[PDB]
Order: sequence, then structure tokens, then C-alpha cells
Amino acid sequence: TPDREKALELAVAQIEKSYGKGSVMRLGDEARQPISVIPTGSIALDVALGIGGLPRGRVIEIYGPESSGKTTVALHAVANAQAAGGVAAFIDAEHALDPDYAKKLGVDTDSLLVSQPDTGEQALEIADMLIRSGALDIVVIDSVAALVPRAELEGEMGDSHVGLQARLMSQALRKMTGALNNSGTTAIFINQLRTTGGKALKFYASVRMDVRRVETLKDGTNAVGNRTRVKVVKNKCSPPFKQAEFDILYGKGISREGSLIDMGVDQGLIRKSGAWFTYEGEQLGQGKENARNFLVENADVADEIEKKIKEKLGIG
Repeated sequence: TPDREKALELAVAQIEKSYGKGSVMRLGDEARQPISVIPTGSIALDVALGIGGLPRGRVIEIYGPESSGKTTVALHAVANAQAAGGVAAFIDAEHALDPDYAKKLGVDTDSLLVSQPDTGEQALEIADMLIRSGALDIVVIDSVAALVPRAELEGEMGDSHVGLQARLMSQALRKMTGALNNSGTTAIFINQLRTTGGKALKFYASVRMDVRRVETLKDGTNAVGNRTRVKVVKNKCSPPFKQAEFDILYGKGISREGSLIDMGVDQGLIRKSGAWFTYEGEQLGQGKENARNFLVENADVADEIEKKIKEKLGIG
């Protein structure tokens, strides 16, 4: 009990020294809060991440099946990065971006940098060049799987295809990783399930986020969107394995308002009087949709609830 606590503290400090802060953690530890972070769009996810959003100057992975919300989550990071006066870049190998959708989430698409690269390496080379500017806050790569190597695209079969894309990622990441730390830019790599250089990205990433749809939500017989679930399977900035749920509405994106209520009830700041959402003596709405909508029209209290949740947990 007494002599052990000493050897353990020391052991942990040596580790923390030799390999960097967050190399070891107790899953009950509180997070050390950084100066700035990139909010994700959902307070529930931001809480689950510990530091109130995505880390800066780090590699991030967001993965899941097609149309899980990964991209939606990624674009929300992009919007918030811009909202705070940052500059954003989107390296696109899928050609699937919907800017009108992006726009409604909050993205300043007019001022969003976009490259549609010829090759996997060009994709990463370009990313690198922007990262080394120091003028970017966030860069998103859509996606890991589409980063096909020149040789494969040029028709050569000499390597066979065995490991050339994975080797490409590995190299690029090493080179890229130091660049991000100096610049303070965040690299989001989007990745699918069933990818190619994920073996490399898995270890360089400071945060890996497993995203998927849970249930379809609706008014009656018409699909408004999806309850989305994210597990932070890897986190080097705060205790990992935390998960959060939030709502994505088609054509609207993540319901900030929905996450505010869900976390409100969870934290006891919001009370239920049987389907009746209370806040500090005043009523928000009957059922979740009226609570959600009340907070839209009344963005005053929605900011107070958000502030109130953060303060109560030590976030932001």
C-alpha cells in the first residue's frame, strides 16, 4: 500500500517521460484540458473524448460502414475549425462530397480548400505541403482506401500489389506526423470497413473513432435521419473506450440541441416531469422534439445549458 504507490508513480512517470504524456492512463483518470480543441458537433462526443473535442496537431482516424456519419462528423470538425477563424482543406479521392449538405452543417464551403489528387502519394504529398504551411487548422482526407499508388494506377504489376499502398501510408505518416505537431494542424483520415493502410494509421493516430448507425428515427413512416453511435476506441489524450450517441438528421446533420438535452438529463441539469423537460424552474418542452425545437429558437438557453454542462465536467 505505501511502498508500492511510490514504485508505481515512478514507473508511470518514467513511461510518461520516455514515450510522452498519455502513454499510460487509468481509465478513471480525468483528462488534462488543452488550450484549444476542435469541437465535434456533439457535446456528448466531446465529453466522450475527454478534452472537449478533437486534439490539435494530431492524426485522427474516423471509420465505419458507408454512410455511418464519419464524414458528417468530419465535416463538423471542419465547420468548427472555421467558425473559430481557422482554415480548412479537403483531400478528396472519393468524389462524394455534397457541399450543400456541408453548407447546412456550418461549413464555409466557399473558403474550404479542396484537392482532387491524381494518386495516393500525390494526395499525401499535397496534404503534407499544406500542413507545412502552418496556415491550416484542419485537413481531412477522404479516404484512406482510395489512396491508390501511382504504380497500381499506371498499370504495373511488378510488386504484385502486396503492401505498396500500406508502405506508402507508413512512409507518408512518419513524415507527416512531425509536421502536424509543429503546425498544430489536425489530420482527419476517413476510413471504411471490410482499410488498406489502416495497419499504419492505427498506430500513428492519437484518436481513432468507430462510427455507426444505430436506429432510424422518424416523424411517422418517413426517415428523418439516424441515431449515430461513436466509440472512441483509441485516445492518447484522455482515457479511451468511451462512447457517445447523438442524432444525425438528413440535410441538417448532428443535432447539437439533441446532444444538449440528452447530456442535460444525464447530468441532472435537465429534469423530466414525465415527458416534460425542466430547466431551472422553466419548461423546455413536452417530449424530445419540443425540447429540441425550443432550444433552437432559444439559442440563449442552449448556450447556457452547454456552458453549464462543460463547467460541471471541466471541459472547454
